[PDB]
Amino acid sequence: FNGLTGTGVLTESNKKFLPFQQFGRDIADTTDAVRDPQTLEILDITPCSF
Amino acid sequence: LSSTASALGKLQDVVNQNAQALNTLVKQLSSNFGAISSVLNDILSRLDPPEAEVQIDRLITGRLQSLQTYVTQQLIRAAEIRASANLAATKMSECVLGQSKRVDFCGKGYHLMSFPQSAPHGVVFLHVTYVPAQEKNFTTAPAICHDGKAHFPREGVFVSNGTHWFVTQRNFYEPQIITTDNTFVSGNCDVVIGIVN
Amino acid sequence: PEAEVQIDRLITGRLQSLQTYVTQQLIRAAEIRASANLAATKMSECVLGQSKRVDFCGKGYHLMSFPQSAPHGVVFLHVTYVPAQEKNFTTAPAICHD
Amino acid sequence: SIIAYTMSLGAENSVAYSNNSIAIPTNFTISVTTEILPVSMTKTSVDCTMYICGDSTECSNLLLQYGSFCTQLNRALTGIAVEQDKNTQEVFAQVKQIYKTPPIKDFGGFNFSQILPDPSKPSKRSFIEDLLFNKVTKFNGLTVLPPLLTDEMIAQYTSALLAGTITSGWTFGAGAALQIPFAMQMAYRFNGIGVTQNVLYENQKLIANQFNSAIGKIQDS
Amino acid sequence: GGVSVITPGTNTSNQVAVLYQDVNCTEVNVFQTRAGCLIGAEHVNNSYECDIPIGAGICASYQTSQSIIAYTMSLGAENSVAYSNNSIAIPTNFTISVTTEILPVSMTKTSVDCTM
Amino acid sequence: KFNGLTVLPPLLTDEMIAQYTSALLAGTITSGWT
Ligand SMILES: *[C@@H]1O[C@H](CO)[C@@H](O[C@@H]2O[C@H](CO)[C@@H](O)[C@H](O)[C@H]2NC(C)=O)[C@H](O)[C@H]1NC(C)=O
Ligand SMILES: *[C@@H]1O[C@H](CO)[C@@H](O[C@@H]2O[C@H](CO)[C@@H](O)[C@H](O)[C@H]2NC(C)=O)[C@H](O)[C@H]1NC(C)=O
Ligand SMILES: *[C@@H]1O[C@H](CO)[C@@H](O[C@@H]2O[C@H](CO)[C@@H](O)[C@H](O)[C@H]2NC(C)=O)[C@H](O)[C@H]1NC(C)=O
Ligand SMILES: *[C@@H]1O[C@H](CO)[C@@H](O[C@@H]2O[C@H](CO)[C@@H](O)[C@H](O)[C@H]2NC(C)=O)[C@H](O)[C@H]1NC(C)=O
Repeated sequence: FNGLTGTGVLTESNKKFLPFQQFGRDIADTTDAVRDPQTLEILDITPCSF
Repeated sequence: LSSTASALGKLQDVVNQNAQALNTLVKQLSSNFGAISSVLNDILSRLDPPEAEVQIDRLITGRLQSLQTYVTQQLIRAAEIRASANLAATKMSECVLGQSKRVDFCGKGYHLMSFPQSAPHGVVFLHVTYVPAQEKNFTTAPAICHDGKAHFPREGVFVSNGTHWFVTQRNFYEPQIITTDNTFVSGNCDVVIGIVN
Repeated sequence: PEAEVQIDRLITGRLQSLQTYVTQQLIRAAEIRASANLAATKMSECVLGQSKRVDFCGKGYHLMSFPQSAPHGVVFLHVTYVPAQEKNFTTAPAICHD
Repeated sequence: SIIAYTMSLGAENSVAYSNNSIAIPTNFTISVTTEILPVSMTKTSVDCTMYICGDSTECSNLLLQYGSFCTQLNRALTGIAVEQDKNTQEVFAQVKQIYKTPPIKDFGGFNFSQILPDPSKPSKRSFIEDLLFNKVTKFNGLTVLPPLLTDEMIAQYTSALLAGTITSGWTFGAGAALQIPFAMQMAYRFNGIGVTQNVLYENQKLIANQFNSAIGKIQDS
Repeated sequence: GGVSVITPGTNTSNQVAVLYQDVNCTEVNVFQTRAGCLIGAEHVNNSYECDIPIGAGICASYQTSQSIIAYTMSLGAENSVAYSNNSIAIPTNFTISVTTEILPVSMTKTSVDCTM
Repeated sequence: KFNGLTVLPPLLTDEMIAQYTSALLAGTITSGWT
């Protein structure tokens, strides 16, 4: 998404995203959630269980 | 316990210190460490692998230094926790398991017994203690001469209300008429200092 | 740009100096804390009350403990019981009268 | 000259163990033993930013890249300083109420003047305490923090514990201080170690002289 | 001078006192302490139990309208034992009380994969 | 969290800790110091 490659399980996210917001980022700078470029649907980012 | 969380505050503080160390590692990932971007992926996407590695090397040195500092803090905290655990084990062995003659080892006053209470990452000891409630002043004699022979109490010390002489234990006031069985006879009155008749 | 690279080499050494200083202080503090805990235990079981522990407060039988203020330290003076003159006597575990 | 030798293991004494013989002391002596423990280390606070950067904006920008690395070290140093104050407070403050010895020294002749703080000195500290203090002897962001408890306070805390031991015996540690004659308190100490109380009263003059001599020897040492 | 902020709980009060370490008040409610110049605290002759430790025998509490104040911390009530050569005190009555001591046996276990 | 930082559960469960404390407590109440 937006030139960033990450591996994680993809699920819809309950948290609302404002129109300006395209991504949700943790303090650690890891991207918790992203909004799809093709369609504006909020998706939670969950890393595959380890 | 219900009114104040301060008593469990020290246990909470230890949990907070562990959480702070994890939070510090999260903050470190945000730090650039001299790299163009803090995120490893951002450097990899915009730079060739050989070029990206040099920026990674700078992030790795900072991250390794952060991990070493975090491990050192955890080891020092573990050593402090181990010392507290050793003290707790000593308290359980010499208070909960058996009465302690050590002074103030388990609470102010004379410890009788202790009760263990489960706590998160902690142990709580409740110790029953003996504390004087009411105290009175009585005239006292080191020794008493029945026939010019010094008498020293086998148990307790001489006390006098102001009319009669009694022998009672130091811990609690239980006046008893002085008897030859109660007080052993040793030495003579002249040798003893402050002796009364 | 060039000055910052030289400053960065100094920063890495200076940050290392603070990290080494903090680690040494923490180890010294842990040793000091253990000594303080031992001092607190001695004050509670010796100055506050007589101790039945053997040699807990000085050689011989401890009677009382005295504390004197010292810079970053505590001093305990313990009155002890030591035999001065000793003599040998014949002894029996038990004696029979009747 | 410097010499090389096997270190001695101490003088060797052979106990005369006997099935029918025991050794019981006919005479005893009273001695004072001195044990010194450092309660706290000097509190020092160092500013990592001042040490790392000599008032340089470029250095500060590089320090921002380090980020939390500078903050954790300063936080640890502040914690060490708080710990030293906590250790000092716990050891010195073991007495709920400050205690003062009576002006008349009716203690059976056992002098306690040299262990007691001196009023004439502007700071009230014992002569023995003064000897202990005498024997013990920047712009980079390195700073020294004064202890929460002042040296005079520390002396007042030791004096309160000392007064409770001298006048109330062990009662002050258990709870409210209870007055007891010092000679009777000494007899209680003998009873605790199992020596008969009468023996102490018979040798009370000898014990008082031995105690005074032992305190004097400690000051000389 | 390092700036140390003496602050009571935010819910309790928003008032703050500023202490500057090892500097006179002129370099920067006026008090001078060994730790440094004290501002936002008014010196009180009366001694109170320490609430916040400013340092150098000086402590800060919120007291009457209530304001942060600077005072020498109390050493506890002063009691003189009535020591007597011929008199002893023996308790006529006693009380049974339970004391609580809490120690942390272990710290939360954390495992970090350095490689990840 | 997802950085490889993990929390490990203790070998002794809180209920097990309560059972241990109870055993010591019961021994003090019924058998005294024996
Ligand atoms: C208390 O009793 C003792 C013992 O009877 C008295 O001591 C005696 O005093 C007389 C007169 O000085 C001597 O002759 C005896 O030899 C002493 N006996 C001994 C060895 O104790 C003492 O004087 C009495 N005190 C009072 C105040 O009556
Ligand atoms: C000295 O002790 C005697 C002990 O007999 C006290 O007399 C007793 O006082 C109690 C309380 O008033 C009475 O119940 C007893 O019947 C009294 N006994 C006798 C024999 O009279 C005497 O009061 C005491 N003196 C003081 C100052 O307490
Ligand atoms: C404390 O020490 C002083 C000085 O040694 C003692 O006072 C002496 O007492 C003896 C015996 O009565 C006299 O012979 C000396 O002349 C006294 N010296 C002085 C300077 O007064 C004192 O008795 C001891 N006990 C106390 C009161 O603490
Ligand atoms: C028991 O031991 C004590 C202590 O050694 C003896 O007291 C000593 O007596 C000598 C001779 O008068 C003095 O020089 C010492 O200074 C004394 N020491 C102290 C500190 O008291 C005492 O004389 C001995 N008694 C017996 C039975 O011999």
